[PDB]
Amino acid sequence: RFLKVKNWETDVVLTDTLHLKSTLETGCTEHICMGSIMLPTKDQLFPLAKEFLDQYYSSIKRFGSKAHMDRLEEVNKEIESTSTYQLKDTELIYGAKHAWRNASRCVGRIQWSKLQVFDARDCTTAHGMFNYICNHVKYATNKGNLRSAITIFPQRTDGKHDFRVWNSQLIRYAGYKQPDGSTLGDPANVQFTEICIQQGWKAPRGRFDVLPLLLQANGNDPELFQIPPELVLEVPIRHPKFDWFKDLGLKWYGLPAVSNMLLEIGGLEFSACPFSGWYMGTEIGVRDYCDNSRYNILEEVAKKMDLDMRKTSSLWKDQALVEINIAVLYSFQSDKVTIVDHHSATESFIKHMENEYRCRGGCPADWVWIVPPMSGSITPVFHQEMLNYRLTPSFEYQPDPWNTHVW
Amino acid sequence: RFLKVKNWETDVVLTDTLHLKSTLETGCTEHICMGSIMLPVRTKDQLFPLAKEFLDQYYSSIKRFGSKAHMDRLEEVNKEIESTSTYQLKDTELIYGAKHAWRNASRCVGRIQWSKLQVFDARDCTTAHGMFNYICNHVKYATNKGNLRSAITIFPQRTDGKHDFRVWNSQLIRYAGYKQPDGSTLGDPANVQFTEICIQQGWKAPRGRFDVLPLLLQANGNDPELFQIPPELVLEVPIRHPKFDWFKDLGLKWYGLPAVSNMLLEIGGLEFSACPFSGWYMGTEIGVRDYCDNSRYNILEEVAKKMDLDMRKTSSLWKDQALVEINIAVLYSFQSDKVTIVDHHSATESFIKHMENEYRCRGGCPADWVWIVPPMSGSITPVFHQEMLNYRLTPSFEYQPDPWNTHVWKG
Ligand code: HEM
Ligand code: HEM
Ligand SMILES: Nc1ccc2ccc(CNc3cccc(F)c3)cc2n1
Ligand SMILES: Nc1ccc2ccc(CNc3cccc(F)c3)cc2n1
Ligand SMILES: C[C@H](O)[C@H](O)[C@H]1CNc2nc(N)[nH]c(=O)c2N1
Ligand SMILES: C[C@H](O)[C@H](O)[C@H]1CNc2nc(N)[nH]c(=O)c2N1
Ligand SMILES: [Zn+2]
Repeated sequence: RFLKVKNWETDVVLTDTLHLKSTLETGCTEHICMGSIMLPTKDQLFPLAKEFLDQYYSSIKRFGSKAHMDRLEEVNKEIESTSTYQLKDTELIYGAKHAWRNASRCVGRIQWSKLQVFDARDCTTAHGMFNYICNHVKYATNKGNLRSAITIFPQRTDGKHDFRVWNSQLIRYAGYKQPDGSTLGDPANVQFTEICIQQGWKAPRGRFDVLPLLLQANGNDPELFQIPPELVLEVPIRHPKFDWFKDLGLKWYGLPAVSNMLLEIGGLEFSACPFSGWYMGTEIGVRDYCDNSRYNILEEVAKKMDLDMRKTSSLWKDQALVEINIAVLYSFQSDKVTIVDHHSATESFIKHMENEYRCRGGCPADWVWIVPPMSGSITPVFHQEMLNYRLTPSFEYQPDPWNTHVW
Repeated sequence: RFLKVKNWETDVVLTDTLHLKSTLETGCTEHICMGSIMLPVRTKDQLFPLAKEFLDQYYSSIKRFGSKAHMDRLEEVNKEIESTSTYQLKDTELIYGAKHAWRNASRCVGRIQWSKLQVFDARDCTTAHGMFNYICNHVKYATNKGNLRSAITIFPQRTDGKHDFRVWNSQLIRYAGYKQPDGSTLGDPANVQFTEICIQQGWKAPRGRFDVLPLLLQANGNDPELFQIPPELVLEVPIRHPKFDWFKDLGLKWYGLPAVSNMLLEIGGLEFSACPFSGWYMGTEIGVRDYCDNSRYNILEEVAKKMDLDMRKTSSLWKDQALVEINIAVLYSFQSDKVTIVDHHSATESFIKHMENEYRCRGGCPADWVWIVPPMSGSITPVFHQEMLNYRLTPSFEYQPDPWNTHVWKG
């Protein structure tokens, strides 16, 4: 019941008690592990609020206090009365920082307590949402010196008045299906680049067109807004050796801002809560650039390197994969835009695990996601045993709006 | 109950029913996943159902389920158990069990080869000397002058746990590790503790960077004995790089035959504590883990220095770069010497095909994603994007405690 994790590279053993506070489920059973599966009323609400408020008041060392008991009382009243309740700004901030702290798939959590929270709960319209999002983007971008932020739109009420950002990230590149049959731009966003035009967007049919925001306020039809280009920081990608690299025509945006997730605090559901940090270099160079179902530029880059692409045994994909990732990092760094390499970030995570085990008694972590998509075993996390479990507050996945929107 | 796995690269969805025939536990619960934990004397009481379960499996495979031959064999085994408290497998059953243990090995990317396993029945063995002979023959057969063949040699099953056959080596062929007084290590740091035991057991160590360890062999629960594998039987490959001529001068070589000797084979409740098995290497095993792990030979530094890389900032990816060339060198050297080896791209690609075939013909293929995905270049192999289900089927290979920790010394 009191669990240990061993690091096989350093013999360091940590003991995990935190997992016993776990409330949600994993998909796994004693008979089968689903560790590699990508996505496995008034009554419900007060215990949920209670547990949250209890951990909140314990964190400020006022567990079992007047204010504590009073707040529980006050929240208990408001639920009984209104069937929902509203968070204090203090609780909202604590809640958000903690959903990030608890995101078992996030390698970047060492920075969890340094989140800028923007309370956008007074928002009523898509234009309103657009305004808050532009403010978020400008604030987080910070001329290249990136700062983590989240902007929180009103909480779900009856699932009819939902606030939703339809973009999966605030900033993504368009992708267009061709008569040629191939794909121009980012193939991940073909369907979204369609719905944008299917709702009125005028695509400049390019390779790296910044997609328009599709914003849904109070469960209404979504509206298209173009983010001011001067707010979208992009990095042209060159290699610190191969000057043919610039010719490839590649760039990427500085601000990774995940916008499709659902933030759950004390039972309350924030369906629109776009958040942003900064990139680990592999996200762009390994996944965004070299994934088969993405920009898949491996074959081209290898050719330009004149590699023996005849046999897989030459490891030409590996060679190029490395150079590509060297270039992403080099471009960002030279352009003074925040980025972290997978070595630095994984090392930071181990230190953070150490810290969390020490000061909190554990740190939930999904090894399948924490290990970088390249050079896995030359990073410390590879040899780190991890325990995966779900704590609240949390970020959860949620259905794509176009499958759900009661139009 | 049906279960589905999706490949996010190809959108291929598959349906698992095989997980239903799963008995053993995972370590996971509804409230915690222990998917990245490395490792999470038996009565007749529970022996009959394990025997029966196995024999039912066996007679279905040969399409004789419920036949008279099936029934009599159940009766035969039942009788032998209540009379003797254990039982003996037929040759046919032993061969079936060993192959299926491999087929069920959820952490093995090489399972496409599962049905082509050479089973050596060493159950008539009685002494360490006999064990040495059987192993010598295994090594020679499997090695096959560089054209490697999968084999497993099976020594007598456990009885009371006091007469165990064990091979004390973790692999039949492995290099010595020596701790120096200055704290540096000479050779393979993975094998320091085992090297010490050997030395204490009377081994005269050459103390070089690539000394082949002697076999330490335990028969019938007696104290282990030291044997030197004939060097002519140990096939080795000098590591060079196709473009880098300074690479030969690094002084590296590796042995051709990966032959794991410390696992336990379970078949119908029977426990085979000595069952060394061998296949061939995937390049990354040597090139990534054996050479470049910090806790191993750890040559990244020296290789990177010789390539003149920027080693001042980690963001130069010098480690990543040096890692690739080292793995290129391993593949190149092995192929150049006509010693069987497989690259991680070929191996994972073949595994996806095997896995798909298994879902179709068997209703599933248990797979441990954490182990199946190669330790470099993960997402540029098809297994990375492949959802998998992990569950335990028998027959199976299991871990077991190191013998020096449990052994009662005779003297
Ligand atoms: C500040 C620097 C940050 C870095 C370097 C970072 C890094 C990463 C990486 C590499 C992943 C793997 C995702 C993938 O490969 O597709 C990830 C996932 C994730 N991150 Fe972080 N992150 C950062 C900030 C944040 C912030 C500010 C939040 C929330 C407020 C957050 C929450 C999450 C969540 C919930 C996931 C998993 C999402 C899912 O399940 O799909 N991260 N992060
Ligand atoms: C024939 C070519 C083979 C290849 C290329 C291959 C490949 C691999 C690799 C790369 C691993 C991961 C081990 C690590 O990274 O440390 C593994 C694990 C494993 N292999 Fe295979 N293998 C082969 C044959 C065999 C055979 C013949 C058997 C048994 C008869 C076997 C049984 C296992 C088992 C039980 C594991 C899991 C070990 C553990 O849990 O520690 N393999 N294999
Ligand atoms: N660098 C970062 C920072 C935060 C992240 C949060 C989530 C994810 C997961 N990727 C993701 C999830 C949903 C939509 C999407 F477009 C990407 C990656 C991150 N990557
Ligand atoms: N190429 C192969 C073939 C079979 C294998 C079987 C097991 C393992 C796991 N590694 C291992 C297990 C026990 C001792 C040891 F030294 C290595 C790797 C394999 N690697
Ligand atoms: C913690 C984790 O279980 C451990 O480091 C694993 C990771 N995956 C692995 N995968 C393979 N193939 N071989 C290994 O030794 C390991 N080590
Ligand atoms: C099948 C598997 O769950 C899927 O490909 C995962 C593997 N690990 C990952 N890890 C990260 N960081 N991001 C991902 O998208 C994925 N994809
Ligand atoms: Zn699990």
